[PDB]
Amino acid sequence: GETEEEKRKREFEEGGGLPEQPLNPDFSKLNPLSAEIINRQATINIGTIGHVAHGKSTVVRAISGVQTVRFKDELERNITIKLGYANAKIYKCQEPTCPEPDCYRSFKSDKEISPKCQRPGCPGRYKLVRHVSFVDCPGHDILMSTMLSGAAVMDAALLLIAGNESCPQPQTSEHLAAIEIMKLKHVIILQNKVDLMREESALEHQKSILKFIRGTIADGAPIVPISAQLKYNIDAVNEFIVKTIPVPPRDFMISPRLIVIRSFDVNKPGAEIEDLKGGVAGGSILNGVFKLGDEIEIRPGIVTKDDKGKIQCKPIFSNIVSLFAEQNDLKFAVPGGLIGVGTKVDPTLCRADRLVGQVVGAKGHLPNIYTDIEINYFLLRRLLGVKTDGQKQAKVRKLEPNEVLMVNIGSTATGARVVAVKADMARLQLTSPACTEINEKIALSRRIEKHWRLIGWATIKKGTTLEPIA
Amino acid sequence: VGLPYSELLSRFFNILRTNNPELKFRIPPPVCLRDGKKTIFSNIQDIAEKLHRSPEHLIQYLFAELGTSGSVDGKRLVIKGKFQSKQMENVLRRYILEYVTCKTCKSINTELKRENRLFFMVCKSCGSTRSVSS
RNA sequence: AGCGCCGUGGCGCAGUGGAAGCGCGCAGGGCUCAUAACCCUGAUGUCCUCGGAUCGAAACCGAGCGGCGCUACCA
Ligand SMILES: Nc1nc2c(ncn2[C@@H]2O[C@H](COP(=O)(O)OP(=O)(O)CP(=O)(O)O)[C@@H](O)[C@H]2O)c(=O)[nH]1
Ligand SMILES: [Mg+2]
Repeated sequence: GETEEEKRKREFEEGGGLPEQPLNPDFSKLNPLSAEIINRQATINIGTIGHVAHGKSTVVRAISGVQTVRFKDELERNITIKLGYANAKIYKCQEPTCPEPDCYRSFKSDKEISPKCQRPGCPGRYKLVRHVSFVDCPGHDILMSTMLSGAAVMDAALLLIAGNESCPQPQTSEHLAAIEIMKLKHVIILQNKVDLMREESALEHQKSILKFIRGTIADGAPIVPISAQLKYNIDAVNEFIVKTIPVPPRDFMISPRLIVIRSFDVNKPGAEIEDLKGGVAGGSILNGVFKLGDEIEIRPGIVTKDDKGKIQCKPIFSNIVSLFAEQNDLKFAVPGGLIGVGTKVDPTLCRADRLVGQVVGAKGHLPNIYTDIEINYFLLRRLLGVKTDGQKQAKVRKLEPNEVLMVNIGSTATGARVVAVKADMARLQLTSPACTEINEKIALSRRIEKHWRLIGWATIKKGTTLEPIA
Repeated sequence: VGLPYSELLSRFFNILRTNNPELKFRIPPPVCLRDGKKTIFSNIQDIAEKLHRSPEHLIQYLFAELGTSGSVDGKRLVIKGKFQSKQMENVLRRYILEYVTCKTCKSINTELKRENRLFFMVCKSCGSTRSVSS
């Protein structure tokens, strides 16, 4: 006669609950799979890429169970500018007796340490092999800065192709090439629509997809047929993620840094202001272990124009109120997972798209903002994302001096002007501030057909620095 | 290596043949009555059932398509206006095309739900969340 | 999530602090040999729910519902 809520509790405490992280653990001996890290935060970022209006939120929801929700009334239905986040817990059945393909199980973020096996007949429990974060990348032909930046966040890739539609989707290839630009190989190919094809059609589509993947850098990409709607064949996707995709090199040697992609003001309306909370930067950490209570500086931050038209850059100093990751407040932050760093910053900085693609450094490091950047570029033969009706996919021209182009430096979405063109080298002048820390893999897009179009990649070689005003 | 792709494709196809042997064909023929000044549609309840659709939402959608007024009588809709059975059949065809069955895949078991004030659709066979209200 | 609007008689506005309104609709009658035009009579309401001062509220207010526009995604 136990209520379902009582049953779920009883299982949760039976599954070990969610133990509180130690305040000060010995960080030298901590690995991303450690019990304190693995249970309460996501160590690998997996990103969804696909054609427009085929379903990339739904696949993530079928995997984990965490809704991207989708917002902004008009944007509820067409496309969403911001990224879609979700946490999945990867659980493997400890019983060898159960078949290997279905032992894997991806649960929501609130599951216990060892939940029971839903397979009828197995009393074995589930061990947590990893926790993963998901970065839903918009796949529209107009929205390109967010996709490049979300790529710049993630560490694993997930390609979706629909079966009944034409095989060569162009912006899917654009997504794949963008992934290849940032130095990722680990891509898993998904067939979203398989129930709606015949046996022969599905095999023909697989043959086409294989025929596409011969010249690209990625060679041994796994292909698996799934269904976001019917919600089957989830365990083998977890299998492929666990086997094919290891943890990128990420230890505690590298100095602390942050890369903010999203801004979230925390102002619960209707509530009295005497009970409020700071402003939260949704940022990803590729390097740096952050602990509850820290002073950090948003390097590009305040961007002002004086009476003389010169751009002044005031870094946003800030003290971390909390490091919101996964479900609960955590004492320490793990590199390789998106986290809401809530700080004392005024929420008007985190209301709209203001902190989208901005570098941050804790106090004890001095990254450099720049105004002119030397850049080393290399382009492809043709533009990706244009369905030419049978005629020679548009060839990339050579860049012209004084042309406004979108230069995605890591996460920063900036529109720069070319001041000189060389054989392989260029110089970009920026009006929207950009900093340089180490290399910041860069994506390049031009304006040839109204909306932005990817052309090629680049890395900064030099730049003219600016000294922030204290 | 795409070998371990065809096997799970086979597993999915066996899943499909197990769950859905039948793979709409359940639209009642809209036999109407045009009594000159009046029009009576008795099938409104049957088309409500065979499409798994609640009556009030269907009849208000019918009134939203065509600006004609009447009442609901008895398990039937009594609208005093002029329409051939072909045109009301066409309106029901539109409602069937865009509400009872999704355009992307063949399904029908979805029904009305209210997810922050509108009518947000969800499915049962799949688990869809689409914002169809107008 | 909060704020701006609303709670039909089939409709739209309304007086909203004496308790059922006006026009458009619809049924019926009148004029005409006859039709339209014109002229008269109408039955339709929980004027959305719950409580409260009030002889009394539909009106004046509030402890809930539903539908509308913005603040805009408000961890
Ligand atoms: N038939 C079928 N429909 C699907 C499948 N996956 C998703 N859909 C459909 O896609 C719709 C959701 O699309 P959505 O995830 O919003 O697309 P999107 O991710 O915003 C496209 P983009 O990433 O470019 O912005 C659902 O209503 C659902 O019916 C599938 O495997 N089969
Ligand atoms: Mg998304």
